[PDB]
Amino acid sequence: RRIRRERNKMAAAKCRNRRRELTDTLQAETDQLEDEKSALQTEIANLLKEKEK
Amino acid sequence: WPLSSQSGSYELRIEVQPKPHHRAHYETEGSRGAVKAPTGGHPVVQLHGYMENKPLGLQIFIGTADERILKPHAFYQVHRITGKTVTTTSYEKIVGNTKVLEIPLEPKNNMRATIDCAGILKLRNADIELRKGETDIGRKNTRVRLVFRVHIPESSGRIVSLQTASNPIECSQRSAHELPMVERQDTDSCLVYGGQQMILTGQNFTSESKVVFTEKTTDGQQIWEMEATVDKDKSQPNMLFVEIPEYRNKHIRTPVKVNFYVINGKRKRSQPQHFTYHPV
Amino acid sequence: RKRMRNRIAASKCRKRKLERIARLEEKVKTLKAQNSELASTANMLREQVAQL
DNA sequence: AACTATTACACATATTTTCA
DNA sequence: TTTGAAAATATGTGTAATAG
Repeated sequence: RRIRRERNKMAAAKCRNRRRELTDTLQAETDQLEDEKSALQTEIANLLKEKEK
Repeated sequence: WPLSSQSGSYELRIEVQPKPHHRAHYETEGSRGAVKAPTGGHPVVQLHGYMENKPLGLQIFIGTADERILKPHAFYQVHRITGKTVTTTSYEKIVGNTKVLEIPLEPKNNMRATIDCAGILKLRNADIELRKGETDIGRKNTRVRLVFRVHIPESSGRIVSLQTASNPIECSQRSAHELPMVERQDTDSCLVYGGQQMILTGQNFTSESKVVFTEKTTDGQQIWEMEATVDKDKSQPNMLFVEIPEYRNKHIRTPVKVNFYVINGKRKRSQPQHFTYHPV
Repeated sequence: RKRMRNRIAASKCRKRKLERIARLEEKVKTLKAQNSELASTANMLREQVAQL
């Protein structure tokens, strides 16, 4: 019954990997959205330059 | 403003970049001299195409680096450095939850400005991570870029606003010694087959240095990982000789964008470098 | 023995781990929202320039 | 019972901040 | 000032007790 440790080992590892992958994904998502947001912003500024001839 | 801007319809360019490292200082410390250039001189930025005769205000502030969108860096602030043997440039300090310096741009000098009153302060991580709104952790986050802007008022009363940022800069004493870092790559692309030598020039390259290649989706997911074989037989001091690896799907019909980085141990990796494979 | 100080660290480290995720979600809502609106303002100007 | 997920603890490592 | 590091934190890993 030392296996108990071998498993709880993974048990803990599992949960930990879970909370990481989750947060990494989120970090990914926000980072991308900021990508998208700036693109709009630069566009919008390009149209305002275009507009006011 | 975290609002985007460009090199302009004229042009604000950095004639002399900063040194790759610059151990910044804390509030609990004696201030360090302002950022310098690799030549021992100082960083230099000027405005090309300014056929007018009135001094403007070039402003600088410490921006973010890494592979994100330029944003004022929350864990670092510009610092007005004390003085030089010759009062080089005067300064003006202001805010907006982040400090900003304004050195006058003289026509007399060709709209060129020698930056030598620009130091960098480091804030306690826990101190920042406190304010609500911040989502970035400072741990391991120690890179920066000097951001410079200019607002050109026109005869039409318009304001053509320009901005530029230097090359990344490491501020972490330890990191500057531990983390490797590419500053020049021999090639930016090649075709699917690979098998070509790319000369990578940077700092902190050892014999533990491995070069990894990655493929990621807009989804932010790693799709591919391939290690390249760097000639570790013999080489120069700080520069790796990389043999570009073959791409997974050699049958592509449109150019793919990939990344590669240098790594010396689990937690000692370079920032993501850019590279692209072309179809055949 | 110095363990008294660590129990305090971890507690904070964990607490902070969580707050991070929470703060990220709120930020996604915010961004998705902002971007939607901006996406519109884009189209809006688009037509306009296309009629000038 | 028997097993996995969770949370706090001590100790090992990694980075940051304070001092000399 | 500038440099190098000890001193102080912050975060990862293996356990143990415990809820589910």
